[PDB]
Amino acid sequence: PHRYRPGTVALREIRRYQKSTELLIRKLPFQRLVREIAQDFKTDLRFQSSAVMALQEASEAYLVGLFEDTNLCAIHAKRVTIMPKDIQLARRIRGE
Amino acid sequence: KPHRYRPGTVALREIRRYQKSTELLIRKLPFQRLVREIAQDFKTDLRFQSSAVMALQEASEAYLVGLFEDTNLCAIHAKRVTIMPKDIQLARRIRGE
Amino acid sequence: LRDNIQGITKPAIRRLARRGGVKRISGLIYEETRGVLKVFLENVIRDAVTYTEHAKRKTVTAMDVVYALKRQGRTLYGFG
Amino acid sequence: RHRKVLRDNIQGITKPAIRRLARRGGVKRISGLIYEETRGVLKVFLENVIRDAVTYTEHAKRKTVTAMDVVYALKRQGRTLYGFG
Amino acid sequence: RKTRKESYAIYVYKVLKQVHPDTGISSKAMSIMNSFVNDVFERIAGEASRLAHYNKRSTITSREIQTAVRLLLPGELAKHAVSEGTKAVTKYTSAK
Amino acid sequence: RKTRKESYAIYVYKVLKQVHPDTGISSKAMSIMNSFVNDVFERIAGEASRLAHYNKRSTITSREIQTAVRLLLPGELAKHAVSEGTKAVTKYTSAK
Amino acid sequence: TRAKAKTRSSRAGLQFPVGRVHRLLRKGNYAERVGAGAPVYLAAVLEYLTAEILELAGNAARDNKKTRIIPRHLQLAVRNDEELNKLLGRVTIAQGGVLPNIQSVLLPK
Amino acid sequence: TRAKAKTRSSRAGLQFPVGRVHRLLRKGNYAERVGAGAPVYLAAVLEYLTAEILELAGNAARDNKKTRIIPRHLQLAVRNDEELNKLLGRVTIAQGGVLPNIQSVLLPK
Amino acid sequence: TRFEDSPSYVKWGKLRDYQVRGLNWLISLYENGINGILADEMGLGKTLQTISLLGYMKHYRNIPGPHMVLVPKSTLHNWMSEFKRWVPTLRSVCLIGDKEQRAAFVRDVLLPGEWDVCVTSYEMLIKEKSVFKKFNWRYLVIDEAHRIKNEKSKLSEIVREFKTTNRLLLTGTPLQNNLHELWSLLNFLLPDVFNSADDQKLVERLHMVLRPFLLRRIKADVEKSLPPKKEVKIYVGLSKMQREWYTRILMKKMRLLNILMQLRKCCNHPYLFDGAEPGPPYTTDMHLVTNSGKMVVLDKLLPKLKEQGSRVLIFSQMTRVLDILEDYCMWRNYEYCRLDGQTPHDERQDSINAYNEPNSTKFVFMLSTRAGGLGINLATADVVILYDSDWNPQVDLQAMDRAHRIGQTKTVRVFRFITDNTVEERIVERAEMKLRLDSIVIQQ
DNA sequence: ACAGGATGTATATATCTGACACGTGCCTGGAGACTAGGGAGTAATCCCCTTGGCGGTTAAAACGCGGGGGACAGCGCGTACGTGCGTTTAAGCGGTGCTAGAGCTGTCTACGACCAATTGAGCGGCCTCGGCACCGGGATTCTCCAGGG
DNA sequence: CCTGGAGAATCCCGGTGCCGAGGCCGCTCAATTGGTCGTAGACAGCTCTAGCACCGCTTAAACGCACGTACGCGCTGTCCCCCGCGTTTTAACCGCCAAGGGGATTACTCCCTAGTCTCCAGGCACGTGTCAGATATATACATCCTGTGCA
Ligand SMILES: Nc1ncnc2c1ncn2[C@@H]1O[C@H](COP(=O)(O)OP(=O)(O)OP(=O)(O)O)[C@@H](O)[C@H]1O
Repeated sequence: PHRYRPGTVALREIRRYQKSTELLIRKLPFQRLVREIAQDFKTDLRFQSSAVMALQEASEAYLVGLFEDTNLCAIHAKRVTIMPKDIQLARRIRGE
Repeated sequence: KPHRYRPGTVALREIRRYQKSTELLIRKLPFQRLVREIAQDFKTDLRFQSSAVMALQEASEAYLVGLFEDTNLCAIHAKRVTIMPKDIQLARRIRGE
Repeated sequence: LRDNIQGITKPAIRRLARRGGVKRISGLIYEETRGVLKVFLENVIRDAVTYTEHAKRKTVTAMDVVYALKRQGRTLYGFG
Repeated sequence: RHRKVLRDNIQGITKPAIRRLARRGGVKRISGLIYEETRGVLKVFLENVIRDAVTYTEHAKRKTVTAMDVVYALKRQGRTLYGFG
Repeated sequence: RKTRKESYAIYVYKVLKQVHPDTGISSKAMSIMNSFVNDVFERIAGEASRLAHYNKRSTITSREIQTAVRLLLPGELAKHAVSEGTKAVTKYTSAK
Repeated sequence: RKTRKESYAIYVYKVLKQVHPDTGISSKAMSIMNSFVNDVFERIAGEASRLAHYNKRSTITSREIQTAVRLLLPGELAKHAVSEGTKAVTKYTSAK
Repeated sequence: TRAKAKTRSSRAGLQFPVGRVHRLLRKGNYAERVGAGAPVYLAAVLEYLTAEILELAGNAARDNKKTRIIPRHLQLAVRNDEELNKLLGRVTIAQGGVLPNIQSVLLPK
Repeated sequence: TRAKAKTRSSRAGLQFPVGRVHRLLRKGNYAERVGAGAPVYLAAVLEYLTAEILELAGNAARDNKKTRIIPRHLQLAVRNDEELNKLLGRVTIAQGGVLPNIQSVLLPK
Repeated sequence: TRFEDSPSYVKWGKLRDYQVRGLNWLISLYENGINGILADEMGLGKTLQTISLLGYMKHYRNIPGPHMVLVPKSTLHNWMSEFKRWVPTLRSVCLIGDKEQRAAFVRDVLLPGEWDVCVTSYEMLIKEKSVFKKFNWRYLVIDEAHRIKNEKSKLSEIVREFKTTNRLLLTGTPLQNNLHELWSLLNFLLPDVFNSADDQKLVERLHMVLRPFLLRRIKADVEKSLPPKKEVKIYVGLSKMQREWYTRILMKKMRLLNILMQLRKCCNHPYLFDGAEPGPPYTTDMHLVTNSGKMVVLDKLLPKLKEQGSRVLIFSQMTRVLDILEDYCMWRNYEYCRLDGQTPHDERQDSINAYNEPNSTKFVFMLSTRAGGLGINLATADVVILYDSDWNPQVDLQAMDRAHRIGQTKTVRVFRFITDNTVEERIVERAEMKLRLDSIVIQQ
């Protein structure tokens, strides 16, 4: 039975997702997360749909940029796999 | 026979000394000449107040010290002790310059 | 509402990493990503709720979100 | 005939000075190639700041760059400096 | 009818017809362009306001706008934008 | 006789006497404190201005100042500062 | 009597509203007074920047075998020009995506 | 006749210049109108922030045993405090130095 | 009103009537408690008078207390030699060296206080101000008094912070620029008197008020030696390349901030500039001589002086002119002597006397305008050639009368080469304004 | 694994000085008292847009399994950097001389604010149609064994 | 150790529906035109401060050099952890409907803020003296490092 090597499918998916332009998280779970986070600051809030869409867009962009910086860190450390320590170094040099 | 410190103790004491101190480390006249040479590019016949060059020097020292801090963090990330031009470039790339 | 940070599934984090350009992902990445997402979202949502409270509304608007993001330094084009 | 150029002003900032800067940063071992890179980075930073300050001085219709002009340029760049105005 | 909402949309469309005669735009892209125009206006106007305050003056003028353009735009864009603004002011002075 | 300059030095020294009776300040430190007060004033006033423009109002009020403080300060500082400002306005409105 | 109203935009030969920019400057609380040439200068600058970005976006849209400019085309145009990237370095464009780049290490041997 | 002039700072129990703050607000081009309580609120907030930083700096100066405050003490106070570090994260204090820290990997053992 | 003959305590003392009368004048000034200025220009000599004054204060009423002399480093061993020659009774101590040498000297000699006269330089004075202030000073002598001509100067403030019972200023040219610096000198002399800064309003009042506590004689009318000087200003028009260089600089990358300074040394040698020089130093040849008008003038004057005395002089104001002239001297197979701040002090100073020789057959002696000190026994000189004039006529006067020592028994000549349609004409105009002011205020 | 020595460093004391805290005179902006006008508070009404339920479809996530590639530790080397020393250099402090240029006053004028009348430019609403999305089918291309080279 | 088939994956290509982009229309509000006024700012004149260029002397710093030693950097081996794939389960997605909350608008009223005038007291520049900080000097301590016995 035909089987691909470990890394061909990853590169194909990289090309696919860097070509596409749609959101990569499930809308209902993200919406429930937003409502849960909003529960703390004020009780019984209401949201416009565009507000949740904009929040999801900003979250996706932030995570994509962070992962790119993490990949640069991991390549710097002579690796291919990213790690929590890579993410932490990226955040520290960004300014968090 | 003459007393000699091992390679890395004088460096640590210099780290402590210059982290306790506060004065500027670059030399005033070389820095001022550099500033005037750079200003030549944008406009001719420029004068400088004394406070202007000092403010420029303060900003340059702060920027370079922070850059070296981030460089040290990168070098430790690669499990080295020495800093490298690639460490500097990674620091600048992540900071966004 | 509780236990909704787990709705951010591992396949979604993998897709985001693939768009970032990473090929191999460690097992401990996902909890870290959930944490960093929660921190970012909490900052933005707090600022948006402050704007909405000043407006004396009960609905959070796209303009509120955009204003909060502009304050953070992460301007967003498209929604206002 | 005894006349020639003295030096280059970017070499005015020296290896020991860069070493002191690295010591304040917290560095122990320094590669030999770090100094050219640091000179280039410093040149870039000063170029940007001095360009903005010269623009401010030109708008004010002065021929003297002032500490206020430098502070305004630094605030534009996002590097606010306290202690000069 | 409802209230009115100002936009730069018609002017953006006219400029688009100037540059690419046989091309069109979508509503989302027009919203992005409107936001971009508002952002650039805000940056230039705020910089000019700070310049007027620094020089201890009370009028925003073409010199203030030009200095703000030089401060904000990088390199070639600054050069060409200054040229275009000077041309427009010359035409307005002549044809007033 | 040299022209005059407006500084916060007298008030900074009064607050210093209030918080540490037998302690002093130097000229450079006073300049830094002056710059700090100016910067915080700029940030809060600009945030209040933008809030008033967002809500379509022409007057900056204590509500705008409170919201700007909540936006610009991080947490414990914001809470204590809100308490301080509310106390001050209450005392001002008490008989004046 | 009075002549036909000629817009200041047509007087300066601009496609952007000089009078509207003047009103936004007056009611934006930037300064107590606004000069006559400032709206003209600002409208010209805005027109040039818009034309630049729309030209790059149109070329990108043509390369994709389409005739409508979408946020993907806008993002590609912005991120493929260094000066416009520096201008919009902190800006996120909705439904834009990312540039295709894969670091050469990850490419198989 | 006229009543004795009581300063608004005295009325509100502040040691910051409420009238000067009001004049700065009116001449700073922040809006068209300014409320009565806005300068009072702003002066009180400025007083709180100044008092906090001065207390921390005085504690640091006493730790180093100097009865005067210098920019080094100001920087030591601003750092070592998370809230003030967030506030002044992108601010350089002239001749204020750096926090003493050495990475544990460099430490000899 | 004192002894009319030579003192009995001075060895080899051949001081004349003017010197003995000046010593009597200083003695009487001490008696009446007024501190004065000894304004003898060069010839009468003031070091001898000061040494005799101190010897009088010692070998008469018992005040051998702490006395101070401030001299430049260029005259230190000269003053020591004079003290050891004329009056060896005093135990003078010379205070020179780095931190450790200063500490050793002060601890081993100064603190025990076996000394009588302390001789130091201005720089070492500023260095050891604090350790000096503790000693109560009975007599402070400041040579070259124009050094403290400026108030709010560090030397002036420090020397005023000293506690001296008596004071004495030594200067050969009391007036340099204006009346404010002369007022500063008078203020140091007597601070409680000339508290206020202020031909009938000026000149005469200053002469009348200076007469009680100032003395100045003239070498011509006192010595009857030192035959007069014939001064010639030769007007030399700059050649075509010099004119076009002057125009291209005046009308206009290269930094041109100080138009006056940059336009100046251009008439002297337009190739001191950086980046405007011709190609790399392929060789040393006829490039220096031909390309400067002053150079061609001096080069055509030189063979006459060679066929004649050939021991004349060189004077210029720029160290780069000095260096290029050194290179020219070596190219022309001539020999010179060098005096400048860069050359080691103690070893240059004795080198000067060493080079002082009855015969050298080397045809060149090169000096800078301000490098001239207080000694330099160049009695072999005959003409003074001024490449360019300085703002102060007093500096030029010092430069010209440095070679006018008494060792000089033949009339000395002054030659000036002047560039027309340049800044040299104004410089000359200011200089003559200042010189006329000094002459009317002092000599008249 | 300790002794001892040789660096370096923190501490306690004595001197000196220049910057800070205070005082004084003066003046310019803030407070006290009034006016008028429009900006915001308040109530009421409308309608749209958010929430909530509900069922069916199907893609996506969770789960398990096997194997191969990459992380990580260990080892060896040979080189580039830290350390100390003797020599040179130019930075820092002090003086000089000069002048451009920043800063303040006085005067007048031309440019922007303001007001009223007018009109066409832009905005909401509406209809229609071609560009785009989707779909399926066939042609081209990349990847992975396995094998005889 | 290079070719050559298989086999997925991708691209290409024609056809079908749909819905949002582009055009057109009526209406109204914001921009234009014309005239007046009062202040910001342009311009000239004058003052004096601060910047520029240079020299002299001292000395701290920089520079060049030699020596050894940690340290960076390849190489190897182990093994574990992550990837690719098949299967089952779960929940998102989509369409539809109903109901109410709350955002948005309008008219009305009044209260707060701007604008003026008067005058007086806080705050600023200037001058001055004393004390806190800088510096030097000699203890006392702490820390590093190597050498010697005997673990
Ligand atoms: N022993 C002496 N016999 C005669 N005259 C002497 C003697 N010593 C000095 N002089 C006089 O001093 C003049 C110059 O001597 P010298 O160079 O020693 O003076 P100086 O100390 O440099 O003078 P100053 O500084 O006062 O101008 C001589 O021309 C002569 O008149």
